[PDB]
Amino acid sequence: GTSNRDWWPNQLDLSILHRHSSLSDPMGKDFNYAQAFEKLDLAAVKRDLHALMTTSQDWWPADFGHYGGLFIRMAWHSAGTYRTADGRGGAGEGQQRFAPLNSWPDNANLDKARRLLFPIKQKYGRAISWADLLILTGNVALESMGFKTFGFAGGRADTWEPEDVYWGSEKIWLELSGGPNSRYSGDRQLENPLAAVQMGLIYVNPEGPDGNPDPVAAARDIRDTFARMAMNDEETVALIAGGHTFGKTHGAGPASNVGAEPEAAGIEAQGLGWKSAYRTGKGADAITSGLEVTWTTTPTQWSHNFFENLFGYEWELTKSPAGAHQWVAKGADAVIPDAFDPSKKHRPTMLTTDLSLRFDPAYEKISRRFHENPEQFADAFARAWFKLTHRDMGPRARYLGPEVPAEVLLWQDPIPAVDHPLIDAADAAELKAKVLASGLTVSQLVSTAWAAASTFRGSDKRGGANGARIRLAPQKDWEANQPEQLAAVLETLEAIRTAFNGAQRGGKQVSLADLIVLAGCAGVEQAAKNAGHAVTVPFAPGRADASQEQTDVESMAVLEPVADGFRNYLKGKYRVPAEVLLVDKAQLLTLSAPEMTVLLGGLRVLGANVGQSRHGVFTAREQALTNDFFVNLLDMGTEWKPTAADADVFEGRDRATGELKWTGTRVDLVFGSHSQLRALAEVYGSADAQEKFVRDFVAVWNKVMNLDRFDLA
Amino acid sequence: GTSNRDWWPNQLDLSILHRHSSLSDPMGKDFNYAQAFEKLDLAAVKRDLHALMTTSQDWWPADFGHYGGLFIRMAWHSAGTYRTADGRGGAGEGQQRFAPLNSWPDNANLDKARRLLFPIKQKYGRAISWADLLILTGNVALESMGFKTFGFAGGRADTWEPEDVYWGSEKIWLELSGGPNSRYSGDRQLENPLAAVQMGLIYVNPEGPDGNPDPVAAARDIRDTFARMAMNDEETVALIAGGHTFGKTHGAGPASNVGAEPEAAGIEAQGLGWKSAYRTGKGADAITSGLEVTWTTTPTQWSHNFFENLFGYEWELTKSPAGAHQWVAKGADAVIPDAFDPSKKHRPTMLTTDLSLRFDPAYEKISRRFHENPEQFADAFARAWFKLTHRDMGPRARYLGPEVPAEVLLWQDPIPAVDHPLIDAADAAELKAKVLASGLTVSQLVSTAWAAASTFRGSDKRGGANGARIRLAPQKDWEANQPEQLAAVLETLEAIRTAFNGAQRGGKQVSLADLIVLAGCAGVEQAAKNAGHAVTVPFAPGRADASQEQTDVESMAVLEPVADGFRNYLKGKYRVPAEVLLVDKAQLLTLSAPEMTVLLGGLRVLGANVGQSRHGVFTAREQALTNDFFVNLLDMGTEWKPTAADADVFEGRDRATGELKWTGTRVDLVFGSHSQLRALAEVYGSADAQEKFVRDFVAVWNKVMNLDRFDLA
Ligand code: HEM
Ligand code: HEM
Ligand code: NA
Ligand code: NA
Repeated sequence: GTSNRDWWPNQLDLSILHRHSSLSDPMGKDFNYAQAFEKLDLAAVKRDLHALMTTSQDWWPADFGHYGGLFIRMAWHSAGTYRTADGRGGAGEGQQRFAPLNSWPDNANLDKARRLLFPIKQKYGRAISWADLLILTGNVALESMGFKTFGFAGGRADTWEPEDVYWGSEKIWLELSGGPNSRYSGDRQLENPLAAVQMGLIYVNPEGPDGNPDPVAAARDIRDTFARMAMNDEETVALIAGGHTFGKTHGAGPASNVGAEPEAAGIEAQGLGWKSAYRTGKGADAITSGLEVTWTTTPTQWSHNFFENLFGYEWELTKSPAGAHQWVAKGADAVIPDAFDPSKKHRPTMLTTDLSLRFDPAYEKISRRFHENPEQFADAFARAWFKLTHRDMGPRARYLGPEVPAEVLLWQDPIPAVDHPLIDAADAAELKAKVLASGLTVSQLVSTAWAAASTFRGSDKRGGANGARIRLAPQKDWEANQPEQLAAVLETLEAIRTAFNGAQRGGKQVSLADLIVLAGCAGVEQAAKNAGHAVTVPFAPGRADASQEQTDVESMAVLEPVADGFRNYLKGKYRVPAEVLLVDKAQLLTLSAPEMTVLLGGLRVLGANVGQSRHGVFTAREQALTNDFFVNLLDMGTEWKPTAADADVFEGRDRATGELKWTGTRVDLVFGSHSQLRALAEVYGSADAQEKFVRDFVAVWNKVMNLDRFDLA
Repeated sequence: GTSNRDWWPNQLDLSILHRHSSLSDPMGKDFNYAQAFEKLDLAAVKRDLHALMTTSQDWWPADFGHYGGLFIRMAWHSAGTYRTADGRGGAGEGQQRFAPLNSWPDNANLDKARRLLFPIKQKYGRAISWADLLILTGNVALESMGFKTFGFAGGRADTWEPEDVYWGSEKIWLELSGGPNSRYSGDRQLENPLAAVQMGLIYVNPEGPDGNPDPVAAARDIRDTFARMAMNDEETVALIAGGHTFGKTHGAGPASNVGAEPEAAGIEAQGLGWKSAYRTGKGADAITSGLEVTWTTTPTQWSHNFFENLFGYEWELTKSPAGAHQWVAKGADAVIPDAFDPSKKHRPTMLTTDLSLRFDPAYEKISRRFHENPEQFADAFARAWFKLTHRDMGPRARYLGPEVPAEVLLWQDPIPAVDHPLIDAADAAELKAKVLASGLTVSQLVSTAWAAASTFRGSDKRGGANGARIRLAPQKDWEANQPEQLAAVLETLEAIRTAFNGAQRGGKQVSLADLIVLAGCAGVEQAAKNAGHAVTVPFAPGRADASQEQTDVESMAVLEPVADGFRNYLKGKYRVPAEVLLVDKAQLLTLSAPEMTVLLGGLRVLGANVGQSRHGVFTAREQALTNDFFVNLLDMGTEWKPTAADADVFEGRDRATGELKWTGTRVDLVFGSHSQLRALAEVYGSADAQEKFVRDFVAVWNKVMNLDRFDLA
């Protein structure tokens, strides 16, 4: 059947904003996963997992009699999709069980790993999410094999449909770079927001870049892709060597024996895929990646044998039985055990990317340190494994259960505890009036609270107004935040704060994070008052202020808005049209299309634009909260054309006289062009809509102000 | 960006079931359009529409100074997409304002028509939907030009995204027949459920079939497409001649002058399209279809001139200025007015399809009668226009406002009014006990109520259990309904009913329609008891019994389920896979994916399959309401394979011994294969889910039993 996407493949896609409806969710609307998990007997789940590790099923026999390696790979691929550029991917939604990730070639045979866990999932039911279970199973694998983990937090609620993620534009799985849809340009520059080298890989190609078995060149791709997943050199070497202490790869025969991936398989396969025609199709005959490497002499026990082998042999380029490039130890004895036959042993083997840890000069230094000091290795791996598996979970207030590590880590963007009474409703009213009497304008108040709260992204639950990080580096100097104006507003608010807190007894005080949001609330109330409407904007205290020393400046860079349609801002010239970037930002904000539309229309007439641009400011009563944006955009008396100077700026002229009335960008005019957005604009631009517009605007403002408030969850 | 659809283009699409969520809807979840409409000053709206008719706008000047013909076309296109095969399309959701219909070639320049209406839409706001407005505007056009309409009902709630409809498989707009995705096969057989001859047409090609200007062959296409929109010969001739009493076509220059359709136009076009480079682009220079025909000597006044011209001249084949085939009256004088120049007149002209009304022998007779008896023409057209514009609105209980016609019409599937006391809860308990004491089984009770209720479709709100039409022709003889079993159940229920009604005082009685539903309820209650659960099923009385003479047998044929996955039924071999048909049916039933899943699982264990088929009956306790379907489907101890006899039937055998345990169809096994469906099955097949399964099943059972209960709305 031909679809709208077929006919108009470049039109903007609003359905990304309408996922995750209560319709698609089988749980009740009252289901609260955290409440279910907090009653789970986590110790009993772990005992069942521990038993499973050595309880081989004949339809996918356990290598060495132990599933630990397979489950550690499963948990590392679950977390491994994560990109710091947008926070999308990672383990936090259990997305490995849905398309497309369930069928990526790098996830081959993890369908078998997830199937092994269904009996446990079935026993415990809604009290443990798939998303938590995947991670927990990798921790229990590690523990079962003698490795002491750093801890574990539950709280990843399950999802029920695939996430909308840009994974690249290639139309061929595993396409080598340089094709018509190349994700590389320039001197091997990977396009943002991607974090893998080929479509359907986790990070890099285990043979080498585009299959070229050079460990030095492979190291460049390892470093780049791992940096794009928020991991530095130490963390990288710890993770790779740590993982490859366990288990083996599977390449016993030619890959042409392996059938359809799960989404393409027949119905009788009941959710599994890569059925193999080679010998038994499993166990000793398994084919997953096509490589056939076993790294250590004890694949089912933690050791420091990865580095002993890496450094204690010289390495020779060879081929697996599937034809893939891999390496074998020169002159070595057969000291590695076979996975099924106790009478067979094998020579040490390595992947090209393993040898990167010895041949790249910066990795070599760390690998050597870890080789000489395996206690340092164990500690770095444990910390990195925790970070890997929790990086998308958001603030530590979301972490559940009895194994949460107490140590506060800088990557968590930590918020200090609140240890004093909070302001009440009367205090909030007094502080709003003080803010308004200071002479700060609606535009200043709204702009500053917008800037603070709108760093949030639901993809990894980073950002938001909690922390008052807007006053710190690097946020205070981001161009979108209008540094000189921001500094003047923050100075006035800090004076208000000092005076209020100095007057209290009993230790009550207000944080600057709370006052920034409260001040934005006073601005919106004042704009409504300027329009003739008395409203109260809701406000919930309890935010705290983080220090510079608790803020990783380099990690914060990815939260910089380089495109923020809500402030009609674009930092420079992109390939993707600005309206597509607006929709992307609304998705990260967790907004629907109606929420996006109301919010943008109001912000324009409040004076939220960066630099006080007139683009889209379709009103003659700026700083009054009215539906004027919609009424004027919809006025057929105005004709619009692109300017000669700039095809992305439009002039609106009176159709009859030619007089200039307005200017706008693509982000403004999309609301009058897109057939779904225009239909929303019509509702708010109708003669009966002023009350509705104000109410809906206040509701979406308060939603944005509270996005990171998992302390009130 | 590559999407799951790109990778796996034949996968099933569940997002059709989660459309129309409260997320995409700008109105609050409590908004009730019926209540808004009932307060609308409909008389004021009509006055504004009357004024608009002759208020010409310079950007799309009114032909003959009067927009009436353009608006009649606009309303007839809004209604004209309707297909009786599935009830999809029609005017009832205002879908002409969204993709793809806003940009269909046959809808060219109706974007102008809808834009002219925005000021009225703006003024009245939420109190009149677009969908009602398009139809009311067509009514007012007719009345303004001297034609008295049969009536009008409001109540068509607006929708906020495109409907998921199969419009065909062609990838080229307007593709002629016989291509790689031909909608025709055999002797000009149109594929169900399509009701138009080419992609992006309303019904037929105005030049003739595939552009061949043969009026006799065109008549065959007219008759077939109109029948597939629920219109017979009389209604068809009345509609065509009636419409073509007004206005004109537009084909002033070559079609190569017309630019992009609205969904392809640039952002500056602000929602309009088909911008023309021919002369002024508009008015006298307009190009819409490419034809240039004006039918009558008074295009802005109702007249009997259509048939005078059709019969009073002989016709010669000619070309419009765009090169399209049309007809001109041989030897006629220049009697037709020009739309813009008072000094110009034109000869009478006709479309091929107009000439069909004279040259097809069965139409000719009707046309002549209308020519000779113009009052019969006026009456037929009035009634057909009402039917055209209301055929998708459902039961008369949904009709709102002060212009609703009192006359009850056969195509409304009318239900008699209830004029007696209804049964109360004590009566309901006594009747359930009687049903259970009669010896009717769970399987019999559930199957019969399912058969009665599940004819409903939300596309045109036809069908459902109200009316007890399951006892009448043709429902009582449908193969899916198991005619011999149905007859035995109905005979026992009618004897129960006769005995209850014969014992009452006052006028209290129970309809058979209510008793069928009630008896189904007692079945479900008994099945829960068989499983150890104490469950009360909600029941609402008030259904009435329709007569045979109130049940048009030919119109009822389209509700026949030829595929019903809920009863594992397929009437024959189709090209579309059965699991796609299941999803299609769930959409017509208004079900979400979780509802479809829970419903199907329960029906299988209750014995609702046609012919007592064992396929999907994954339980050892049939007629007990348990989650066994899910627990057994998910058991990895069973391996599944297609049979040699039949690739659509699957055997599930013990993995270790090979012993046969179950058989299933595609509909059954999709729940274990599709990655989304399997995620829902896992919830219900978990150890903690039995009570949830029961309660969710009772909820969705009750939902289906009430689909058509617009008397309680
Ligand atoms: C440069 C990064 C990496 C590359 C290129 C890579 C490559 C691979 C490949 C090709 C396999 C074989 C799949 C199969 O044929 O069964 C695999 C196995 C595995 N990897 Fe990695 N890997 C990477 C990093 C990691 C990380 C970070 C960890 C975990 C901390 C991990 C843990 C494992 C384990 C445990 C296995 C064994 C699976 C089994 O026993 O079934 N690897 N690796
Ligand atoms: C065989 C069925 C029909 C065919 C092929 C058809 C074809 C068309 C065509 C090609 C146009 C010209 C579009 C343009 O260039 O502006 C048109 C105009 C129109 N049709 Fe039809 N028609 C059909 C039935 C109907 C019916 C059922 C109605 C209404 C009851 C209707 C009412 C009109 C009106 C009022 C116009 C004039 C528009 C104007 O004045 O702007 N027609 N028809
Ligand atoms: Na994420
Ligand atoms: Na419909």
